[PDB]
Amino acid sequence: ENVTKDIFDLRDYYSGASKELKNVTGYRYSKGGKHYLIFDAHQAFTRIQIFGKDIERLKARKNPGLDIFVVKEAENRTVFSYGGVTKKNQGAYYDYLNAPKFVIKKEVDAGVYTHVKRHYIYKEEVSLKELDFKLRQYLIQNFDLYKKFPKDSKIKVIMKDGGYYTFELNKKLQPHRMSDVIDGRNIEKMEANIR
Ligand SMILES: CC(=O)N[C@@H]1[C@@H](O[C@@H]2O[C@@H](C)[C@@H](O)[C@@H](O)[C@@H]2O)[C@H](O[C@@H]2O[C@H](CO)[C@H](O)[C@H](O[C@]3(C(=O)O)C[C@H](O)[C@@H](NC(C)=O)[C@H]([C@H](O)[C@H](O)CO)O3)[C@H]2O)[C@@H](CO)O[C@H]1O
Ligand SMILES: [Cl-]
Repeated sequence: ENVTKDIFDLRDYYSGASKELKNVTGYRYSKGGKHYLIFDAHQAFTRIQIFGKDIERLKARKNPGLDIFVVKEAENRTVFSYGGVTKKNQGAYYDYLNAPKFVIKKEVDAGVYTHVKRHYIYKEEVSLKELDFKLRQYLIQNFDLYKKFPKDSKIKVIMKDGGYYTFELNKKLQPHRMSDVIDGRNIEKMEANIR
């Protein structure tokens, strides 16, 4: 299929680099009525822009023990990443916390091809920013996501109580959702329906 540049950009975004910061200390900083987390003379890390809902869980200024999922976003002024902040595990685990199956269904030649796989969850608090990125990346590399027009392609994260989270794959995840945090242990199963 003969896809437009916004699909290319989505493909480039989601197979770009990402970086997991763990148990890091971040410092609160506002400049021009926007809210950021910064680090240390010594940690030449990407600036994290944060949101209203992040503030409600952060402290006046210094903030140890954070886990950040960083994705470089492209230039303003300087380079930023949106959201992806969570608290470190409190529990101690042998390996992972949860392994819900990720059932991948791909429309094809008058058929559907299904692949089941496990997705290994390490964090008590996992942001939607991270499940969106890693999942779509996986699907780009292993299932040809964004080679054809995605149309209604969706990822669904389904919880134990039945509550779910949907990632419409024809658009980038809206900024304000990158700070939504769900409980890693209560993820029941995961679904993708794609072309
Ligand atoms: C113009 C625009 O983009 N508006 C945004 C909303 O999206 C629009 O409305 C939805 C219903 C769809 O029609 C979109 O195509 C349309 O653009 C946006 O609403 C949210 O959209 C997402 C998908 O983009 C999804 O449908 C959200 O609903 C759920 C979900 O399926 O993920 C419904 C779940 O019950 C709820 N889960 C709970 C409560 O456990 C979740 C959950 O709150 C979120 O997943 C947390 O991120 O949402 C639907 O809300 C809206 C909200 O982000 O923003 C508008 O800008
Ligand atoms: Cl099994």
